[PDB]
Amino acid sequence: DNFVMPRQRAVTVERERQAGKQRDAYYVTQRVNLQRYFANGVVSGTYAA
Amino acid sequence: ILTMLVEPDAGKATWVAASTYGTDTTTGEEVKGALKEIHFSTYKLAAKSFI
Repeated sequence: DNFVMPRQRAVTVERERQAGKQRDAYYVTQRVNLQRYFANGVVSGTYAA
Repeated sequence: ILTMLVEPDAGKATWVAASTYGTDTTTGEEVKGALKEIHFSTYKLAAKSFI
């Protein structure tokens, strides 16, 4: 419950006909992060050192 | 004067190769051209006789 994925853009795909390079370029971009509402919340484990 | 326009001579396309498929050279090289002009004008012949 402490973690939320702040969004802003979803995966969005855009095609640019590059033309010059004959290429067609597809760009998929998304803005998203993982943030914790509060600082505590996750404890991880580790193999020993 | 008369100044007709003369089309320029032909360019050549560039045969791009296989590496240059995604690069900006995949479109070859510019077939630049420029018209050239010819100028037509007349000089004069005259003569006279009196009787």
